[PDB]
Amino acid sequence: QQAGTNTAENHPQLQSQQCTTSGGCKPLSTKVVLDSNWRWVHSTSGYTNCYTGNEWDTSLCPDGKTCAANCALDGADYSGTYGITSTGTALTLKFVTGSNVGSRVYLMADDTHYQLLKLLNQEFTFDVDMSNLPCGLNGALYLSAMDADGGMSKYPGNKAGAKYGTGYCDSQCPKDIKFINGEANVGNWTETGSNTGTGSYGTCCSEMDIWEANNDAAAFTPHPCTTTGQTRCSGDDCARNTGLCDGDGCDFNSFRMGDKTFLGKGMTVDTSKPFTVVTQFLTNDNTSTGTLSEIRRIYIQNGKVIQNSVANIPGVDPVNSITDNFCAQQKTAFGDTNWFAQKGGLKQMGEALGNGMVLALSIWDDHAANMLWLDSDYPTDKDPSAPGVARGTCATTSGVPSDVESQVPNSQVVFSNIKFGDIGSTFSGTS
Ligand SMILES: OC[C@H]1O[C@@H](O[C@H]2[C@H](O)[C@@H](O)[C@H](O)O[C@@H]2CO)[C@H](O)[C@@H](O)[C@@H]1O
Ligand SMILES: *[C@@H]1O[C@H](CO)[C@@H](O)[C@H](O)[C@H]1NC(C)=O
Repeated sequence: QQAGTNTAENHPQLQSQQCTTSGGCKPLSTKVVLDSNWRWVHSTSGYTNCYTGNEWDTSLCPDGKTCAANCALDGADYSGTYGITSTGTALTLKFVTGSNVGSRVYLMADDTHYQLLKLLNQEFTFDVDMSNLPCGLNGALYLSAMDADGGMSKYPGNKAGAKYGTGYCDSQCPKDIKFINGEANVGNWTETGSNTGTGSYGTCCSEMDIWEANNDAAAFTPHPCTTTGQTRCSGDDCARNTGLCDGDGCDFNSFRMGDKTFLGKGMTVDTSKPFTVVTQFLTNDNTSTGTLSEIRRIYIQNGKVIQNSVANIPGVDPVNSITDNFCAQQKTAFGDTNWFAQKGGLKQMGEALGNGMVLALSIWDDHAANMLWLDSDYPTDKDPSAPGVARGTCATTSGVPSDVESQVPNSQVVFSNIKFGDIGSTFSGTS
């Protein structure tokens, strides 16, 4: 896609801190950028849309390469159109704004490069307020193995780059992405909703889901893929789980793992109020060249340090971190296949972390599964009593997008105090 000039692109500031054991924390003047899927796409010579609603203009966009040459991404009114605002250290993402639903932004080092995070033997910390984020919604903070320039160097057809939020990929190999590899994804375009559709290609890469949550339930989940970096897929390579990527991941949700009173309204981690979330990525030898061996989670609320809940499921060791062993045991007890290990488990996840990943923040509803996999019983054809089926207390009729968009459109999530660096250095303790 080309870079449009009808609307200036001014990225909101979102400061983060980089931390070391000896030096403490130092601020970075990072920014955020709206993902390309949400932007206005129009002819490079004017104001005519290349895409409107859920369909492309066949005149401007007869094939992918022609479309990418004729069509430009333009600047965005972050607050006005998309309900995205920043204080400079806290990002608020609103659910419905006019006819817009949800958003996704990326953390930027400067105006043309995403911030590349290398988190092996490191930790990531942030604060979250989910008081106004109910059943059926997801406020997510995650890492994807995207290129720092949004694909510009690899794909001549992409002249927009990270400045316009290009180059998404994730472990679900999504085919709903409009531009992939510098070409419009217009082949066999099929409508899937009022403003969405899918094309013949998907875009896949490894993903680390640090936080997917609402005030009823939370999960953190590595998704390794057999490839390295963003890759366009077609046909069976895009199929979920059986293709290049593990779409299911190895998840840790405290309610699913048998502690129904750990996290939620008025619980140990009280989701009615703000709290801090720490995630540490440990290697077998405590160096940044080692193999990823455990992912640990700590919470802090009202100054109390809260260790992660322990698994309480028959056949699963009572542990509170993600390791390859836990993943194998959980996949058995719950009756799911271990696609995670097939793609290479934590070691393959670590190689992606090592190579650097991009941070995404987003608010969304789920057309396919109604977020029931996060906060309800899932899958809907399994006994609500079997281990691994119940993931929260929300009703099985909740999360219908048409419903939540009418019922709770002013829902929002606030992410703040983003910090990363040496293990044990983004937070402290005392007696
Ligand atoms: O696609 C919805 C959701 O799936 C999540 O995986 C589920 C999987 O679908 C289900 O078969 C299994 O029982 O549980 C896992 C974990 O919830 C996946 O982790 C999500 O990213 C995805 O959005
Ligand atoms: C790595 O650090 C952990 C602290 O989490 C410690 O238990 C362990 O002994 C260290 N291992 C090595 C090889 O130093």
